[PDB]
Amino acid sequence: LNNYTIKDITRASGGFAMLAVDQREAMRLMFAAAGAKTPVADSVLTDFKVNAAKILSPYASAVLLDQQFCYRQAVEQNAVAKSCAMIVAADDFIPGNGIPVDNVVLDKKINAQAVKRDGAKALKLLVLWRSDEDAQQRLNMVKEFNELCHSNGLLSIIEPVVRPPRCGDKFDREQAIIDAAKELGDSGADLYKVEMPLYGKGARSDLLTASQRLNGHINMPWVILSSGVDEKLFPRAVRVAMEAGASGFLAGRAVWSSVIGLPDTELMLRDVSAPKLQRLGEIVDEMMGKR
Amino acid sequence: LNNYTIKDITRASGGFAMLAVDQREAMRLMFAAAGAKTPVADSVLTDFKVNAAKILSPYASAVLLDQQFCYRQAVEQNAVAKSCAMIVAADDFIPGNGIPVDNVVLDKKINAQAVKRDGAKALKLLVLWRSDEDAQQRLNMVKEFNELCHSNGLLSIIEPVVRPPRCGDKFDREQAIIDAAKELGDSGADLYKVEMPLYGKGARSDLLTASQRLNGHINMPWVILSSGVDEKLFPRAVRVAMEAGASGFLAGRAVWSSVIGLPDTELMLRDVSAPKLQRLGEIVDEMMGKR
Ligand SMILES: [Br-]
Ligand SMILES: [Br-]
Ligand SMILES: [Br-]
Ligand SMILES: [Br-]
Ligand SMILES: [Br-]
Ligand SMILES: [Br-]
Ligand SMILES: [Br-]
Ligand SMILES: [Br-]
Ligand SMILES: [Br-]
Ligand SMILES: [Br-]
Ligand SMILES: [Br-]
Ligand SMILES: [Br-]
Ligand SMILES: [Br-]
Ligand SMILES: [Br-]
Ligand SMILES: [Br-]
Ligand SMILES: [Br-]
Ligand SMILES: [Br-]
Ligand SMILES: [Br-]
Repeated sequence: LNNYTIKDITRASGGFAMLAVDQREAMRLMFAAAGAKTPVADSVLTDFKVNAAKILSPYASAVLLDQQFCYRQAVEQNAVAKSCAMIVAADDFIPGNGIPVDNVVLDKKINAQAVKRDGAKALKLLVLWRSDEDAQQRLNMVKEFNELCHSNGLLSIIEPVVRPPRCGDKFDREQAIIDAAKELGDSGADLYKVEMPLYGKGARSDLLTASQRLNGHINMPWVILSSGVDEKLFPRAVRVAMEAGASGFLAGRAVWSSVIGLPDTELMLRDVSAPKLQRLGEIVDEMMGKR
Repeated sequence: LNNYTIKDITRASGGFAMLAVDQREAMRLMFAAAGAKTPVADSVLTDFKVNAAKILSPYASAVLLDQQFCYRQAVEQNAVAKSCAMIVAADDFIPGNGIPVDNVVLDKKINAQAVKRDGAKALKLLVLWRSDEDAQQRLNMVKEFNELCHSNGLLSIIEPVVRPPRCGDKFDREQAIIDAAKELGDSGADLYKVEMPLYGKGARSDLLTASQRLNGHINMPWVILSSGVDEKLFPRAVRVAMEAGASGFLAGRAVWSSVIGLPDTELMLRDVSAPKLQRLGEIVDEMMGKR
């Protein structure tokens, strides 16, 4: 049957506490930047990816994985905890202008029937937002992606991400975030995954105001991602976001990026990354309690 | 009565999981370095100190405080958790050659009877170790300090800390650590608080060997401090130390130094520092279990 429910990727409290490890070339660069020998082999990425999944998934309500480096491997090695659900990335990242994801399309070599058969409950689509690029073209992609999910009994998660325009120098990140939300905040996906306004920096009140503003333009449950926010400021970001209407997080770097390049990865993941994710889940439970 | 027992500063498992917030001028400099406005007022130090104590002491088996900035205040405001015991610093730090603690003596304006009356269970003495300074002079100080404690029913904690020599350029930190231990590792204190060899860096086996070597020269329970060790590598340092004979930690910077200078201190202490201390206590419990 093609019945799907948001309940399958939330905690008992109804909040979202989810782990993202689907980063690709972006992770190879992190490993390079931490002083791992180059060129960094693919097996280093899948090793770290499946380790992160097995050590951290006990603490997440879902985990987001990519076919390219660790989807096969995680099911093979039953790396995902029983209590944690599985999101599969359905975006094909295209490099350009010297960055690894300059453009994004829907991944055609994704078999939602296969993936559903392996216990997946949801797919995710990154959507690059540019002020001088066609909004209708974005919306179409999201629509195609929503059907791919829903017709297969899967949830639909979109991730609008704000980039400067192709021709021009007018780029106000904050406004762009809000403009993307106006556009895509009611596109009929099941979940909106969004950047944190002001990088979670500054004063709590200015943040609450910005997160409130944002929440106004999202007509579906939403969560914040950690990219851009310092890991120390992310716990607060989640509190403010949820006080403003957000229902949780879907975070990666703020959980495990600090550990890249250090000796004894499994121990590092256990002693450094795990207490952070644990705390974050405690926090969402606390905020759902306040509703 | 002047009966004292190590059990009063350990967890149920018998391991030491202790919190140090007695840093003085050294902390003012941290606040300065994090971009707090200057000159940094004393009240900023006691504010942070008592906040750290009230938020973190629930997770520690003891907490080390200083008269200068927060001993009065912590008792006044019942800042120390019931389950956590109280160590009071009994060292008078003397600045020199451009550093805030160039030399250390026993603090004479310490009333052990007063302090015991407020529920204190132990005192701590930093001992600066220099290869070209008189060992007998150090030992004497420790002896005086041991009596001050024991005659008042208090435990005795010493903290030998390794410094380069006054005249000369021959300084091998690792050897110095071991030489200090040879000298002071059987001085009749109740606890030895020591720097981590190799800054907790490198390969696990090289560390285990160095920690084993060290343990050989300490004839009392010992614990490691976090100064010098990156906070991410401290959880491992504790595992290796205890696998080598150490019974726990007495750490500060690796718990709370990252949070200095950030907005919303009480929240930062709760969301960032607390999960780290919690983990560390979990780790000592795990290692005592292995004995
Ligand atoms: Br749960
Ligand atoms: Br590379
Ligand atoms: Br790995
Ligand atoms: Br859960
Ligand atoms: Br990129
Ligand atoms: Br814009
Ligand atoms: Br900030
Ligand atoms: Br709150
Ligand atoms: Br490991
Ligand atoms: Br305990
Ligand atoms: Br200052
Ligand atoms: Br404070
Ligand atoms: Br305890
Ligand atoms: Br100093
Ligand atoms: Br030496
Ligand atoms: Br290292
Ligand atoms: Br171990
Ligand atoms: Br606060």
